[PDB]
Amino acid sequence: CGDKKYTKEEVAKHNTQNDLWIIYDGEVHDMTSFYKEHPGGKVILNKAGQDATSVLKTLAPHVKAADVVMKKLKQTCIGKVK
Ligand code: HEM
Repeated sequence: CGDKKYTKEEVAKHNTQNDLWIIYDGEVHDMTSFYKEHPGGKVILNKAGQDATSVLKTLAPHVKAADVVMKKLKQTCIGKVK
């Protein structure tokens, strides 16, 4: 994830398909490039700029494809929440 720190407020500003961040386990992830390939479609924006930990750990599809979900998270961490 690195050393960059972000406040929840700043992360919230990245809530669009061309500027999409999400928080996972206190980590800030830039998912902008993933928008188009998200198997769930546009609904990924429902948590854009917000915490998606529970969703990513418990939603049926996310569990079935946990390998893909974690791989994508591990390619997108830009910092942590402070
Ligand atoms: C780490 C990357 C991902 C993020 C941040 C993400 C995020 C989300 C969010 C925020 C939602 C909407 C939740 C709600 O409103 O209740 C969602 C739905 C969904 N996601 Fe993902 N997702 C990711 C990866 C994946 C992968 C790899 C799959 C493939 C199996 C997937 C399949 C789905 C499906 C099937 C839905 C439901 C769509 C619907 O209800 O119409 N997601 N995802």
